[PDB]
Amino acid sequence: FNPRTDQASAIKTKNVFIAQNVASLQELGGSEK
Amino acid sequence: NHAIKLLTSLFQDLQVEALHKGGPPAALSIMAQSTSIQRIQRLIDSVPLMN
Repeated sequence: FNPRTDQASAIKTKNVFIAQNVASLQELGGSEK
Repeated sequence: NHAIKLLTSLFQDLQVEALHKGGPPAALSIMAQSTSIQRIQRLIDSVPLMN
């Protein structure tokens, strides 16, 4: 996994999580669905 | 630096195009509308890109 970018660390983690979800959606082509 | 940034942007649009993994090289014109793949194809044809 590539991050591809302590109080803001959680935000970064959330950002990473968000990006991952978006990526998965695109992989699934769920956007079109 | 500028060339690297432009390459990044073009390849990222090529990925937006090959959603779920889915011609001649792009002509050198502002109105030369082509597939994102053809644009990258032109760059690869012009200069060994990875090398």
